Amino acid sequence: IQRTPKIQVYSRHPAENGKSNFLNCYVSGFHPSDIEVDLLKNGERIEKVEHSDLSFSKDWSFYLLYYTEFTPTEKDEYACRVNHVTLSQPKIVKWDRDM
Amino acid sequence: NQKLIANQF
Amino acid sequence: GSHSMRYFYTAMSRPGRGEPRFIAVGYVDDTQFVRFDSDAASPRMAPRAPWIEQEGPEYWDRETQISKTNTQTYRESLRNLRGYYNQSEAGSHTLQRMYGCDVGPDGRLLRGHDQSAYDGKDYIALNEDLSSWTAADTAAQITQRKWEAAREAEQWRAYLEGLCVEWLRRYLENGKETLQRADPPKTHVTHHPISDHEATLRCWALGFYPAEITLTWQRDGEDQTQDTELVETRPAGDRTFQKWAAVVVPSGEEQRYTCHVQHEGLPKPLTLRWEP
Repeated sequence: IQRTPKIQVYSRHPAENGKSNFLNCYVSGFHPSDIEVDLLKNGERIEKVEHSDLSFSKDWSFYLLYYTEFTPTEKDEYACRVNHVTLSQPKIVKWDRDM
Repeated sequence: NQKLIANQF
Repeated sequence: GSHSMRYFYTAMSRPGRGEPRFIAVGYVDDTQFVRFDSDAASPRMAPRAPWIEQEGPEYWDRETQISKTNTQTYRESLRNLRGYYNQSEAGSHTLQRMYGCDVGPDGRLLRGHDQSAYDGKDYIALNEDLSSWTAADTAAQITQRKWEAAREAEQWRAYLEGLCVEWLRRYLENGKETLQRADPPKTHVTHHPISDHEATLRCWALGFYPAEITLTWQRDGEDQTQDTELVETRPAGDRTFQKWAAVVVPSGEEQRYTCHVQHEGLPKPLTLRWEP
């Protein structure tokens, strides 16, 4: 019936402050497939965000990768914001470079 | 190479 | 080693918002290589891997025509399914299909696959014999009856034992520098104090391909399955995958823990420790 998304926020490469990288938001395990995902920088929507083609796992739940180019720092906060029919409020998950 | 699927459910 | 090719179809109805959307993606192993989306401005089957781009226009015309025919068949099937479940025509529903073939190191068919789900529930599946169906409920028995009379199982067997494996073999040769290259994980252990009493040991595997990997923590040589946090394997965006496994350990006991990594790209399985 309905499954709520799992959410991981992480970088493509190990984060080094000042060095260009890619910020990923991987949403998986959800059903049905309509989902809204925003990448945020200091709380503001990043405009140039790409995503993968919709596919699904062996248990039929969907997954998508949203990604954008970014340059990490010590002060800048990054996050993924996700809405889905299963969520009463959008869920925000902050990027932790150690996870 | 895909299968042509012409039989409805 | 062994290889698979799979097509994944998703059809979503959306009453009041046009006709049902149809999406199809094709994979060899963990590498996507084509996509179709009926919502694209000019829907056509499109390349998503460099090694499929050498296929000529006859290839892309054929795949596009199949996807357009499948779009119409899936729209009719969604209407049928709504009727079999006595469902309102105001609700959204999903029909999913995934099919394809697995081959061994010698290219011979290991097995074929064709299964379907409706609103995320298994609905009907072609059995491993490629000759009979397992139907989940009385609605899927109606579909089974239709397909038994349309000789569907016979057509799937001919495709899965013939075209499916021949094209997979062709893709594997055309993409051999990537499809047939296993990239081992780059591995290391990080240490994250929690309190005076406990710290997290986190074992990382990065940059590996394909996605299949085993990552386990042992304490004094005994697997810590109940006490290990294991995140889902996740794509890096550059073909490769990432995963980590974490255990909470008593302060000062870190050296009793070992991380064990198995992956196809490794000459031998790895054992790692926190190395302060």
